[PDB]
Amino acid sequence: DASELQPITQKTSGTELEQTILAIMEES
Amino acid sequence: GAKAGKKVIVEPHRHKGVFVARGGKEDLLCTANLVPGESVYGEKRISVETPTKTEYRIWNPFRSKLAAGILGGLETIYMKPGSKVLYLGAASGTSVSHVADIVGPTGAVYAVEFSHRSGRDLINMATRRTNVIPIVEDARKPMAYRMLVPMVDVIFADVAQPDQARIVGINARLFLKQGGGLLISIKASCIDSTAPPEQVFASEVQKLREDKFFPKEQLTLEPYERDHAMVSCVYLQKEFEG
Amino acid sequence: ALGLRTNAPNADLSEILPPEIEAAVKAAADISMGTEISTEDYENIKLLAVQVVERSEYRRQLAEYLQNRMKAISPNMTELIGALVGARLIAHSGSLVNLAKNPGSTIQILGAEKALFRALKTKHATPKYGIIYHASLVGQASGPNKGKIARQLAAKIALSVRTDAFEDFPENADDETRAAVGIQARAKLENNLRLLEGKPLNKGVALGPNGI
Amino acid sequence: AWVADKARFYLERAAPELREWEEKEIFTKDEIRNLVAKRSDFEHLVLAPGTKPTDFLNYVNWERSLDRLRAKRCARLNIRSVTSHASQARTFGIFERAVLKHPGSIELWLAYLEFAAQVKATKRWRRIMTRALRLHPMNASLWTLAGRRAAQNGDMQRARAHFLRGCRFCTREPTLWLEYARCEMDWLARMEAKKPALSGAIPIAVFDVARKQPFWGPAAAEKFFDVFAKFGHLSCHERIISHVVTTMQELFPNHPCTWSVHIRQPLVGVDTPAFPKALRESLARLKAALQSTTDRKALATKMVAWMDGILAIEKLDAAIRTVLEHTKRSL
Amino acid sequence: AAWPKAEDPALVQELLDCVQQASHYRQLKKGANETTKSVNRGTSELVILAADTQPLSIVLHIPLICEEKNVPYVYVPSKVALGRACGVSRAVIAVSLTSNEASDLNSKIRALRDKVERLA
Amino acid sequence: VVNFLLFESAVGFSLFEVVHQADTVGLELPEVKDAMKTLDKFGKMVKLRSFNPWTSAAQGLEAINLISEGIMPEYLKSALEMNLPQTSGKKSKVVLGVADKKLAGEITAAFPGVQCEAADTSEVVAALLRGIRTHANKLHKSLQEGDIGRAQLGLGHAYSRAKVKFSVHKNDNHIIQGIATLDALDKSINQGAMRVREWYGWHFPELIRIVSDNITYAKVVLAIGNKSSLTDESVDDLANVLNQDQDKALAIIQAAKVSMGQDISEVDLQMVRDLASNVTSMADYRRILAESLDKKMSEVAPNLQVILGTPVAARLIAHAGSLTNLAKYPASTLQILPKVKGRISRYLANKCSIASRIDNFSEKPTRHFGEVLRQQLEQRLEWYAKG
RNA sequence: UGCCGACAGCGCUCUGGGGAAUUCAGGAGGGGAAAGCAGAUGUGCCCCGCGGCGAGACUGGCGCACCGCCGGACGAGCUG
Repeated sequence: DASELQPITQKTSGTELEQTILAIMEES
Repeated sequence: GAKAGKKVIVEPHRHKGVFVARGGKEDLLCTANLVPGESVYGEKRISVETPTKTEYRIWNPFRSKLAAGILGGLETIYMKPGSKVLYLGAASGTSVSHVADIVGPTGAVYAVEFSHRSGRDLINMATRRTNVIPIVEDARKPMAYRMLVPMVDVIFADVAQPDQARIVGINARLFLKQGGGLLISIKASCIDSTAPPEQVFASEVQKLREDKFFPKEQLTLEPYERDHAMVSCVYLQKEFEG
Repeated sequence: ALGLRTNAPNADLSEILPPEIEAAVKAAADISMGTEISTEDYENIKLLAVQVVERSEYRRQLAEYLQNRMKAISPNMTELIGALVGARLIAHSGSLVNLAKNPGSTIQILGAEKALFRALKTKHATPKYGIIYHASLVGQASGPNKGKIARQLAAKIALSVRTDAFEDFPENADDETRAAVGIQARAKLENNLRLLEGKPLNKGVALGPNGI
Repeated sequence: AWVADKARFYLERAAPELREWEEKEIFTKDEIRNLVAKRSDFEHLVLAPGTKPTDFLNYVNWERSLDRLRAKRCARLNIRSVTSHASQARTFGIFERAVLKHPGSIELWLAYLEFAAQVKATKRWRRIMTRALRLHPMNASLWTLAGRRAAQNGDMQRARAHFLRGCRFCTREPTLWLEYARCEMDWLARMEAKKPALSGAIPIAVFDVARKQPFWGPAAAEKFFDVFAKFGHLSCHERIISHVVTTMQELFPNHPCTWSVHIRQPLVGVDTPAFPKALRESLARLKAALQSTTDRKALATKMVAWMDGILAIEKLDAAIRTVLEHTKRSL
Repeated sequence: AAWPKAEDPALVQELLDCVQQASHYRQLKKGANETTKSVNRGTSELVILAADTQPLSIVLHIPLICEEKNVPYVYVPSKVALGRACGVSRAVIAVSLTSNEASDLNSKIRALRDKVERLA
Repeated sequence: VVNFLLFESAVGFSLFEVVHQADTVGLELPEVKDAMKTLDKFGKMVKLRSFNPWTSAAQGLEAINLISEGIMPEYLKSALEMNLPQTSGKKSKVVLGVADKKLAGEITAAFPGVQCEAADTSEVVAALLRGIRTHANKLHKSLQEGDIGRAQLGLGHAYSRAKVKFSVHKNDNHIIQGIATLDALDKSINQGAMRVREWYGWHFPELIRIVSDNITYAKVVLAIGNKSSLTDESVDDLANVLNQDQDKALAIIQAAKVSMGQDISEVDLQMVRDLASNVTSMADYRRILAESLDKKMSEVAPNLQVILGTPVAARLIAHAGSLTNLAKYPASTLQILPKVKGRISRYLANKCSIASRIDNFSEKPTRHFGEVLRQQLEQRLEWYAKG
């Protein structure tokens, strides 16, 4: 499905910012 | 010499844009230069007080094989004033400037060169002339200037390389309009330098026909630069433009 | 005023020209392709600009000077035809008494003497005027109108310049009583211009749809 | 072109609901005559080759007001059978051809999104926002509206998806960074209202990456302080305020914005006896910032703007107001 | 700067050998000014350039004109040895040879310029 | 059976989903070729999926550098995320159309579920891409800002200059046009000099009869006021103008005492000094440009500046057109730009030719080879003095 | 390249031949045009059927360059 935006995960992690926030949310 | 100061006359030649200036005991070829008043390389030039902004440049054959072709009277040189032309082998830019003065402002010519400092002269002229786009790269890998060259209509080629046919073939595969056109020039001594030159030319034209080209003119620029040729073909149709 | 195209966005420009031009210059600076230079050269560039702008201001005040002086030399001529105009005339003349020596049609054919003697040598048509074209009052007409006003204008130019160079005045003489001659000429020739222009056109048999 | 036959298709699409409206007494013969003629003229000029999204919006509002007027007359006539669904669908077809025709009119994009958000096409609105956001990757307005309606509906994870992708793309302006920190702290305030999240380290982290963002400006950090200073009624608000203050004090030491935040720092959750004491403390900070060696005109413009805001806040003492007037006039 | 340098393994030696052939056979211009004049008359068949020179800028400008004319050139590593190969009693940094269209020397030159074209 | 494709452009880069894509058998055919040619048969072929413009000129430039290398930036990768459905190819994959082989290989490395397809192999996506660059301006106009011609123009200029290091060693345009300016303003200085000279001499001719150095003539007329207000050593002026006490100022005073010319009106004197101030300012600008050209010529061509001198060497390079032109020129060409004098002329022509090619082909130029060749011409002057 | 031009010949054409206005019937070319009806069904819901993503967990057998392969069946969460 390319019809929407499924949410992000470490596979589709783009930058350092995404890495930091995904680290925080995985800690959550 | 048709020395400096001789009053002459200029008229159009057959081709759209190029001009022929006759006079006295010696005629020659000129183009209205876009960049005004200024010479490039000590080429001679021509001014007419129009009834300031009206200046032409003499075109040496022996320096520029396109000029050799215009003297050899080509069938159709495909480059209207205001046309998109990929040049190839744009070494130091003289002939390239001539094509620039042909196509004028509403045209554009993409000048590709391999080496550097001939590039320096080319890009100097590219600063000056506002319709020629400098590209200095390896011609064999045209995906590098794939960012720069749009689809164009006319392909100039004057490199002296063994894989020249395949060079201009992939450049035809990449940058030539449906029903495209091209002029290339060929030296026997750099394609294969023991054979008879006519046979070498037939080998090269058969190559281009294998590159799906339609060979549609050939001439041999005979009293001007021995055992070369200019060859004119059309990209993927029997007629030229559309 | 613009520094470098580096200094494009922070330069102030509207003092010399309106925007919708001086925004497009900032756009052209941003996506321009002129080559990068040094401030050691931009010093020389800007100082040459200083040269030429002082030169242009010099020409401007020079023209203002010459306007004052033309008002001084010939009130009829400057009130009639233009200060720079009479400046061209005196320039060809050599002196004011020199110009007042010449008859009026010759005044009309000052300057263009190359064309004049071309025509006179080959029995071509003769050229129609001189510096009078770039004079103002002929500017408003059309063709034959332009020619006729040029001739009559020249006659009054002759009269007025002889007036300015030969009418003595008690030196408690105002500029307007000195130039009333030329003002007379200006009014009368303006009415001449409007009448010759408003020559009624030529009527015709107006048809119906049957031509009727 | 082929406009006659394409419009023949679309008017044949429009036929049967109008047949229903004529067998109803809701609209008469001349009215429906006028309607079909207008719709034909509309759809013709719509499908004209030389075209413009303004006239597209004209047809849009025309069909919308049609659905409205027919609903009003139906309610006045006490009819229940007729719906609005075919009108919605033909409106959608108008929009669909509009967006395939012009991929360049963001205003018309937002018009489509507003019409969908009003008429309750949830998943459709999500997918259309998806398409247009792929089409224009350079409007923080679009990114913010996406993440904002997601944060409004409550899908905070999808809000994070939209906002995080927008932060990944748009990197010349800090505006969506401001709004993302805004919605993150607003979600945190929503958590505190329904009362990691106990730490609330996400605005800290987004400031950490903003510190090396390409738009990295001192005034940008000042606006970051301003949006952080909004809604100071939280748990770690003093924590993040201290962090941003020490960060910009470490990086821009003598900046007039750093002095402005050194002035306006302890007024996080002020509005009461705690107001004038912090006012006097910040006034001591302000006098120190005034006497310190910074760009005094810049700092004075900052403080006169913020003090005009303070004067816009009512409910103060006249002596305090007059000494603000004096310290404002003395700049 | 002089990136189309000739490699050692006797390639330079066949070069100097053919230089000896053409120097006897009068198909030769010697010295950089002669090289420029020959290539700007277009008679040049090939030109050899020394790299052992007090500053190399001379045999850097000469490749600009041969690039402007599309005729080959090659960097010998020894101006002294090239001058000795020509038989000058003097070191030469630039030697060019033209075409005479009835020989087998031209076949030799065709081979040599094929070699330098494969070098480039 | 392809799904999407990327496209690289001077204004940006995009991707497109092909719907009713092209025959793979039918590719030599006339009708398929004319269908490819006409826009009216190709918009049904290709639909726009998404578009991405450049942020800055350096950004698109580095993008060109990257793609010419074959490697990619993370923001095009971000577009690939932003328009690609996430997967790996454990059951299903996605076909992407890519031109360059390195580029396609790297995208397949970066994403497991994608089969990127390089057109070098694929005649299919090559033909698609050629239709793309065929109508590459008319699938963008509604969303394209401005145009593509000037974009390609500036971008190609910058890419050429980046790869060639253009501005870091081209300055001769400034050099020769500065020379042209100096000659133009110098002759204009001469004309202003003679004009205001005779023009003030109408009022006072003894200033011509005693005074040469027309710039000093201009200084003394801007300082002179009128004919009657003269004193010798008034304030800070004639001491550094000229000899002040016993040589010149007294002679000027007695010339104004024996003076005979027409007294001038005040506004006319104002005109006179306006002209003289203009003359002095442009002569001052000449000396500024003289120092500037000495500095710039020292910076760009030191060997010529020492072997000939900056004014004449700059004359020669301006008549040449460019330092590259000078280098291109042969020796007798440099002649064109007894017998011993012509022999020396040829010799110096050789030597300045060599100095020219040296300065044109050193990265950051030096001075010492010009110095040693200056010594060579000095000892050659000595050698010809020995005769 | 100026007019004028007899017979004697050749060329076309002949409801004479020009010139201009003007109606119409055709032609051929050039420039511009997003020029795009490949199968056209309102939204929202959940449920079924089926499909992909997808955390995680396994397992079979092979592997004399030994460094790795290839295959099955379960599966939280997401989606059409």
